[PDB]
Amino acid sequence: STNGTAHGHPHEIILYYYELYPTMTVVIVSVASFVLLSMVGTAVGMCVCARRRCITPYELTPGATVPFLLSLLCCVRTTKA
Amino acid sequence: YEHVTVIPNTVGVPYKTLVNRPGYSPMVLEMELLSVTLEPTLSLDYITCEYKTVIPSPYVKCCGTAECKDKNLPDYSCKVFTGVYPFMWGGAYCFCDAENTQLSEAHVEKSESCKTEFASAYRAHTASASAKLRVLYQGNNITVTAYANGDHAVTVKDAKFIVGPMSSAWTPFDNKIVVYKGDVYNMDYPPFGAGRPGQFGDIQSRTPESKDVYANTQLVLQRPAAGTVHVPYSQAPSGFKYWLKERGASLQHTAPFGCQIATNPVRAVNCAVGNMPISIDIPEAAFTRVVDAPSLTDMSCEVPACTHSSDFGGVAIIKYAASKKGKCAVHSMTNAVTIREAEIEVEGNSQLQISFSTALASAEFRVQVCSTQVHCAAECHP
Amino acid sequence: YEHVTVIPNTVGVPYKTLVNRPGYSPMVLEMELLSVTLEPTLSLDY
Amino acid sequence: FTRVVDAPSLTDMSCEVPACTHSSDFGGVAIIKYAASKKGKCAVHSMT
Amino acid sequence: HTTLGVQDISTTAMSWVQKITGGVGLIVAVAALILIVVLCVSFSRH
Repeated sequence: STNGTAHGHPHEIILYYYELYPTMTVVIVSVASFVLLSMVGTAVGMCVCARRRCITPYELTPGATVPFLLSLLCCVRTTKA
Repeated sequence: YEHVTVIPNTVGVPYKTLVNRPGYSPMVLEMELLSVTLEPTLSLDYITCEYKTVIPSPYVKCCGTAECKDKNLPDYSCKVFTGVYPFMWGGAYCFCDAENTQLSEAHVEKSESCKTEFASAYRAHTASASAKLRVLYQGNNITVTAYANGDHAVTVKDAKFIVGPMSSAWTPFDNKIVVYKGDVYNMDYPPFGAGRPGQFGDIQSRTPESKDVYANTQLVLQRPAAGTVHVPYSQAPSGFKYWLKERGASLQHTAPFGCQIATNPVRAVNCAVGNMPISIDIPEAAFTRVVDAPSLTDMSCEVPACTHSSDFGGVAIIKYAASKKGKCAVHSMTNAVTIREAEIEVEGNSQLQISFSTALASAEFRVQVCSTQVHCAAECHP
Repeated sequence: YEHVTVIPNTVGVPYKTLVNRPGYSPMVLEMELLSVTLEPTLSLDY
Repeated sequence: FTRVVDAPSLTDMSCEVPACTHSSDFGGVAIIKYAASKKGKCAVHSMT
Repeated sequence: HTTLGVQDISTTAMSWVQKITGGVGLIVAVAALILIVVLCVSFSRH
């Protein structure tokens, strides 16, 4: 009893949870969480790197502003007053 | 040419197998398991039946004391009762008022029914698997009966058959079994000389012809009623009669995998468990050459009617261009689809009609007619 | 096969309905209401 | 019911209306050309 | 079937998602390195 296809997109993906065995979806969820953590860690690193770039030009004196736009969203808003 | 295939161990299901010997026209063989028998080796421990309490006329010793002697008989019971004064229709049986004794004696033996009504206790070990296979070979149905051990070679019309070994060594029979007429029971029956009163084995006979029997019926002789000639006693009722009503459903009804249980000899028939490998050494007789077989081109497939079910609910019309007249083998190249026809006759620019079985709602399959493949697209309905 | 359709409650108008059972040739059924009777339950007062 | 295979398969279909009058009765005439796989009876029905 | 970790998923569709990943973590890693490189250029410039 079935003439439906597989999945598309995830939907059916969760339907399989009924087949195979017990362990499955929870492990996948954990993997997804790990991926999210990697994504979050990357972003945190990127922000720190963005600071590393705005460093030097963190003292004072004209000089961007300037490259502060084009400028990874701060850069500016930052140059100003 | 040796053709090797594996079919599920299921009776009444025809399976199609494509034999493709290189340089020879394809051959389609239909195989169907007619019966699969699991016959265990039996060793009779004992037989049981209804017991008989043999009680002769009591020895009423008038004016004296009777004496009991130890008799080597099953459940032998003897008791001498003092102070008896029994009466018959015409008065007192004894001359003396006091000092009369009644010797009551009894023993247990097999009832007259034991030849007709009995249960046999068997020790069942390592069953030999046997299979009856129907093969549609050269437009004729051939029957092959062989042991499913993968060693027993059976030759029918020059084709050598090697059946098994069975993927499952499972049996519905335990180490100890009990047989009553056409019914078999898995029972850890008491050993000989260990039978309990009012239970299966209260009476035990090693063979049905055996003169000496074991008996444990809790036979106890009682003091007769005042002025009465009789032998009163207390005894646990027939263990065999009790087992007959307490046995429950036999193996024919309780066994897994849809096992059918038969007797004379005790065997498990059509237990749908595991798969069965089949080896067929097909003679050169039924092996034409590719060059000697028709060549098919310009093949097209149309499915005008399809229903996805256990039987052949699909119909397919295949158009072809054959180089010459002759017989071509028909086979499905997709395992999800099976074709009823094993062989059809081809001739030039003509068409063929085949019957197919599938469980798929959208069945896309390849059909090999002789040495050429054709794609079939089918929308099958429930 | 159960074929379900809805026709307007109008007498003397033939309606055509297409029965399409999957895997079976289409079937055309003509339906016409000959009469529609509304019979109330009566209780004689006098 | 009659199975599709028991019946005929139709292809290369074209429709021409040489005469039509919009009224309560059958005021329209339509000529339908076809290519049938085999001889048999076919049901005719308007999908509109 | 035949192996271990329950295989499931999707040609096409499957590729759609796969093509995304490997793709953003690597990017931000490369960008991080490039930012460091530029920083060193500034350090050299001073």
